[PDB]
Amino acid sequence: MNEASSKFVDNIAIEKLLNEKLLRVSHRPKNLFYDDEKVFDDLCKCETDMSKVKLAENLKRFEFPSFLKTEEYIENNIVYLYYHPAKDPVCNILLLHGLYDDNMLNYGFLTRMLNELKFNVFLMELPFHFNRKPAESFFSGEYFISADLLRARNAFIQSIYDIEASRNLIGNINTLPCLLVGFSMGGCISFRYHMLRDSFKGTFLINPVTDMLLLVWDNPLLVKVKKDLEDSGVGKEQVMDVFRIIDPCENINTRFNTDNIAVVYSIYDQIVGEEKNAIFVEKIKKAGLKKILEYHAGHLNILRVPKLSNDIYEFFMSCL
Repeated sequence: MNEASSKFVDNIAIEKLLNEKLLRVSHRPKNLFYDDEKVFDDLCKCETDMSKVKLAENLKRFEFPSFLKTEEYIENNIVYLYYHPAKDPVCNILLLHGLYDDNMLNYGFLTRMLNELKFNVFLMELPFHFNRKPAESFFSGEYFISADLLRARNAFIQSIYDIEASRNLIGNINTLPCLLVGFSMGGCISFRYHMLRDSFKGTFLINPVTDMLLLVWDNPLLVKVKKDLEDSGVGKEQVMDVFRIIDPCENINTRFNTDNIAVVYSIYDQIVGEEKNAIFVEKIKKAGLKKILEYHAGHLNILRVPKLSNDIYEFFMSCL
């Protein structure tokens, strides 16, 4: 892709998101009490109850209970999972989208191309997004990252339990192997799930978010979330702390498989930027990841890039 073109896509999407959405709402931090001690000890144990699954159809959608209820936000306690089956499939992909996404159709080029390479694609809705959005929320994803930091922290945690649920579900549909694929924030989430659980053949991150500690302080989409917090007397250190347990790099010294995880980043990426990527890259090398691919794209336009499907296929087929 072209440089200036890629930069333009990213920048007008930032501006639209800020102006139509993120600058029009406001949120309070509330109770910053949390215990990190046992946060994923359940995770291996959880099992999707097949009696409580539903399948809704023109286009196919599994619905099932999220293992983590949020009683306040009733619409979010169901996970939705869009089934895009391949003809003669070799593998399942579980595909997670980015933050504040509100348009499933942006993933169709990828979904299709992967479907041609003989992948089933399951696309999971992230907590507080799409049909998981609470009716009082102004837009898809608002409640996921807002100055309600405990809610943000719990939404990230929930996503991880939802991957598990989705995985367990998928295991009952067929016995094919599974890949976890995460775009942007879905990438950061998938990274964390990978460290916690060896339930996928491998994991492929696509222009992931690189650091949840600093995300709110530096990411330009989050400029008013930071302000909300600064006016509430919440400082940098508190924010970093609340996200420590959910951040991949912060926990990167744990015991996990570093051979079956591939990462793509994009050199024109305006959302993440080149500095955060260079830091992310250095830290993931120091931990022993190898499959790292530079793309000549920005953050969003990469979803329309043909090569992406092919690298995911190479990765499925590679030495792990």
